[PDB]
Amino acid sequence: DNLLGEANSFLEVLEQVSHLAPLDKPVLIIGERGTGKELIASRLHYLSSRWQGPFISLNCAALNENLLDSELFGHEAGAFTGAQKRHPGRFERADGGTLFLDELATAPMMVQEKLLRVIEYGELERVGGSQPLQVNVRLVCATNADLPAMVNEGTFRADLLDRLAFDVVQLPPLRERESDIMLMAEYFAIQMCREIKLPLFPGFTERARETLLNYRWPGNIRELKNVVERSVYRHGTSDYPLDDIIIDPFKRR
DNA sequence: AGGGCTGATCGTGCAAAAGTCGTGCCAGCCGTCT
Ligand SMILES: Nc1ncnc2c1ncn2[C@@H]1O[C@H](COP(=O)(O)OP(=O)(O)O)[C@@H](O)[C@H]1O
Ligand SMILES: [Mg+2]
Repeated sequence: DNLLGEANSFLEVLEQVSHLAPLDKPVLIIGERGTGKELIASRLHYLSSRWQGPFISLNCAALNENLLDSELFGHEAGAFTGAQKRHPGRFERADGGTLFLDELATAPMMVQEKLLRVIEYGELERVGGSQPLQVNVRLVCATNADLPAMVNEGTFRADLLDRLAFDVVQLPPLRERESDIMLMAEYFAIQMCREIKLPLFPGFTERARETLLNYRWPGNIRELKNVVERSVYRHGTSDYPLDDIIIDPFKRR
């Protein structure tokens, strides 16, 4: 329920991912719009020997301070003013374990070439402490597929990405998943009802279930969660079965 | 019974005002030649 039940093909892929988890090889990952490819990564990291090691996942390419790539390894403060440099860094935080990337999609072509070169050769040096790169323990990249690079060539510098052919993982649509979708929805509903402290599950008309099934699920299980939330809030009661399920909060009446 | 406040610990720069040096150069004088 709170874990990744996953479809049958998704189950086989999950087995493959849990296996590749011990493989600390650098990776680039792809999940759907609202599939949630992160939880499988956490399950793998637990399955990886890097489970004990730190697994700092990239913070969506956040742009705090001017260190930027030197945010990967920087200094804290001059001794005369403040505190010691104390060797704190971003590329260093994921120490002894996994290292996950996020919001890799948003980048332009220049930083794309930079990342490609870092893959080719990586060094970490900071005014404050730091430690040698070229380790990148259990490295894995994610969220790049949200914005494709060089799809028709051009865009970001993904020619090297074509050259850099470390293994990748696709993402089938939720509509194409054909898993226990109603079961996952029920699990989410029960979790919400507990969170909502609801009297009980009011129920759902199987006709309502089939009607809600008439949807592309563009946000995948995230779309499922949002639609369930809207449908339940519309129900707002535990009395009678939900003959209504939320198509879209954007509408009129 | 409730608040405050405390300080364990927090080091290799450089700038501020100020001077001092570079450099010349103007006033006087006496050796001189007038
Ligand atoms: N098979 C699954 N097992 C557990 N949780 C899931 C599953 N599929 C989707 N989810 C949920 O969907 C949400 C998607 O969130 P997010 O990670 O932003 O999606 P994406 O990775 O597509 O951006 C996650 O919070 C996750 O809890
Ligand atoms: Mg996401």
